[PDB]
Amino acid sequence: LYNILTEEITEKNADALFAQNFSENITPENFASQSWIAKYYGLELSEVQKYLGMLQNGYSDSTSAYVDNISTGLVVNNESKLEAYKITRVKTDDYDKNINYFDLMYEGNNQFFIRANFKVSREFGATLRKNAGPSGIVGSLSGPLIANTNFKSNYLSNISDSEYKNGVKIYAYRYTSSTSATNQGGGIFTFESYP
Amino acid sequence: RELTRDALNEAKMWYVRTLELLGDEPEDYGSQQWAAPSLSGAASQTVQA
Repeated sequence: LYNILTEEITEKNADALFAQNFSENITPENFASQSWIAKYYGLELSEVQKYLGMLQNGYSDSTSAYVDNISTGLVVNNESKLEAYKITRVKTDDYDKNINYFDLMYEGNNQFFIRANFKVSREFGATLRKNAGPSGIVGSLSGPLIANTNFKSNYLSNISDSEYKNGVKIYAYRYTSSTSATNQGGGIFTFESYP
Repeated sequence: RELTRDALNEAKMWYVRTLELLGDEPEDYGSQQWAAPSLSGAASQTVQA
């Protein structure tokens, strides 16, 4: 049991570990049901909700990347598999996201910023260069501000794969008006979307 | 009631039969994702209509 509990789980040996820990009839497709987990482990729905926040079983497609122990199943564009995506970052005075939503996503057509809630951020966000680095308003929130697909709010092009893989691009200026630049927030970022 | 061994076995039989005809009970599922609306949202006569 100690060996089982103290073995690292990575994508390199993910399937091997799954086959070691579960039978041939126990597949991730079967595991994806909360009632299946409850009837397999002899636990209760609220007790397993203590671990898992909310799994989308025909629920809203609101994305909602959040705190450590969240595994989200969702229908995505360029992956024929439900991906549980985990976000953990710390800029100034922020823990999960805070301040509306300042995060990163992988759901859309290409690699860009997040849409945690589908309403566009009222705060005029400017994506500068790397953490605590002034480079001007490169990604200026402007027209279009459209939805029904994960899109860019006037070419947030600074958000790329480099900042997708454990990035440093949560740092962003605040703008009370449309052009009043001031420094509010900056720190480390971590994103991982996994099976 | 009588706590005899055969009586307890018969009660076991009856209770197993009751479980068999009762099946399996379901649990709460709507409380997983039911949102928390405001009083105005709850009393919206337009939504009710």
